Amino acid sequence: EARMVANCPVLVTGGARRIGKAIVEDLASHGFPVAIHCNRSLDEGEAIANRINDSGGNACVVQADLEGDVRGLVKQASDRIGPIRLLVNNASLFQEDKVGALDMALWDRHFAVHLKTPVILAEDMRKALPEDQDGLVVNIIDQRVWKLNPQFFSYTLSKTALWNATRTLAQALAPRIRVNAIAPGPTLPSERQRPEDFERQVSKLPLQRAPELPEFGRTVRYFWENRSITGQMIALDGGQHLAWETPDI
Ligand SMILES: NC(=O)c1ccc[n+]([C@@H]2O[C@H](COP(=O)([O-])OP(=O)(O)OC[C@H]3O[C@@H](n4cnc5c(N)ncnc54)[C@H](OP(=O)(O)O)[C@@H]3O)[C@@H](O)[C@H]2O)c1
Repeated sequence: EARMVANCPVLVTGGARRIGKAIVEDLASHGFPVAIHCNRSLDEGEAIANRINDSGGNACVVQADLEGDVRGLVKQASDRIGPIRLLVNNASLFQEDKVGALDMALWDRHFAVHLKTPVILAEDMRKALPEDQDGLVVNIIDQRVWKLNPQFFSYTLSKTALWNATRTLAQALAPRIRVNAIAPGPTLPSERQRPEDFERQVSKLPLQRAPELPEFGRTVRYFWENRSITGQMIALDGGQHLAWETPDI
């Protein structure tokens, strides 16, 4: 076989900032060729790619709107670094809505970025990946799919759908492509979160600590390195999904 990292081109969606960037830089530093997909963060993406290449790694930037036609995205990437073998579906939209005031326009976007696009890209990767190569899809989801609540209604349904799809994609794409997932908990402040709000939330986690950014790339590599694993998720969440103390107790 030939599963050495130099022969495992990676596509990370929304890879130019924050968690996506941490994954990109971890994989690139371990010798994976990496395609950094981005949209609004082109400047950042190019900077990351330049640094990797100057350090002797292998990186490129691809640009696409994951709510438009994404049927060309895998090919943009493979044209640069070779057939995509490891797909990280990291890109996301995290907007609040609730029952009683649902806007089907925002609903549609959530399902576009978290469900439609990841499935389409997994489909496209499979079609283009040579038959003598095994592949891996890692979906970046959200710990809340393991502890359902009514907040962020359409967001939550779209992320939970991605977790459901992690199972059914794993079943559909086996044996050649494995599909696993990471469910982050509080990792970086969520735009609507001030630092104090983030720190307080973390202090309330069962483990009282946030996942460290290196854990994300380590987990992608863990899935890559242990070939008996498919259809499964690790919550890098400080135990958030196991929180249990509700007012009724
Ligand atoms: N941060 C946390 O603590 C946390 C907690 C739970 C779950 N998660 C999940 O972990 C993953 C990473 O978190 P994050 O906070 O780092 O994500 P993010 O910053 O909110 O966004 C990541 C990327 O998604 C891309 N994106 C969104 N819509 C796009 C579109 N139509 N077309 C192309 N790109 C689009 C963007 O790329 P461009 O910027 O280039 O446009 C954006 O940079 C996400 O899936 C998130 O849902 C994170």
